[PDB]
Amino acid sequence: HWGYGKHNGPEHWHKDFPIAKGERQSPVDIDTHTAKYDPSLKPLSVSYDQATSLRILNNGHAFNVEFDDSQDKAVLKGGPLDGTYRLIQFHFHWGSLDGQGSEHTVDKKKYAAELHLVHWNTKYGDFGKAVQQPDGLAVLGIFLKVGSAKPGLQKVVDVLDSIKTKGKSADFTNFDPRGLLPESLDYWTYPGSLTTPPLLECVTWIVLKEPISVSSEQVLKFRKLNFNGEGEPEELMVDNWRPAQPLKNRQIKASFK
Ligand SMILES: NS(=O)(=O)c1c(F)c(F)c(S(=O)(=O)CCO)c(NC2CCCCCCC2)c1F
Ligand SMILES: [Zn+2]
Repeated sequence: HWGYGKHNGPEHWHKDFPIAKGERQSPVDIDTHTAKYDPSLKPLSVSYDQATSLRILNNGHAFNVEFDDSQDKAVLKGGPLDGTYRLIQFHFHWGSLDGQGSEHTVDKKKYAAELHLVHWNTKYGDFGKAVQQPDGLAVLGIFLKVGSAKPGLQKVVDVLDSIKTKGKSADFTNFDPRGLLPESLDYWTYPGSLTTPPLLECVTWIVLKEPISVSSEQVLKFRKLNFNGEGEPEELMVDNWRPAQPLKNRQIKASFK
């Protein structure tokens, strides 16, 4: 039932998911002059050399590129995190126009899209157990702006017309997610939640400062995707982002400056 339209969008989620109005909801605006540099943050460690992608899936909300997480191959560690988090999937949120689409904002600036690389805390044994825990997930968020093409994204863009509609999937092996990272790993971090229902408060957010650039043609192909299933009226998959939520009793920490 939930979605992104007038009738079922973010303003409505709280009726099914009361936690929508809870104390640690995501996304948030990152006020760069209030975030404080934290010298105790350990360097971040993104180890994706052994990452094994399997499949790409249009889930009716976004598209997910899924990884094999049945052993410790592609992990995120360090930074604010204790222990080892395993990459399970990534997806994006994007807009109908280049001036909107990201979930986090930076001094109220919206980017054209935001990539979320989702990882679960291996001390909880499976991701379904991890989402029930306040430190169960670590999501690495990366902003996209429109400018020069991102070569490492083109394999994703290419396969999208084979998963145009809700519930379609395609084989998607040997994709290397290192090709989606910016040069710097400087980041902001704060405790928050999944940004779609069920809005669980189980996420350590790590949001990179440096956006990646993608081309206008690349982002245009995201906007050709459909929210609907095959044989249903076409509703373009655009604007699948939740707006910034209240920061409440949280501090956003910077890894830099
Ligand atoms: N935008 S996000 O990174 O916070 C997000 C959600 F908001 C979210 F609700 C989900 S979901 O699976 O709970 C509902 C449909 O996507 C996922 N998916 C991943 C994280 C949640 C469970 C851990 C396994 C990987 C799926 C998810 F990645
Ligand atoms: Zn997301």
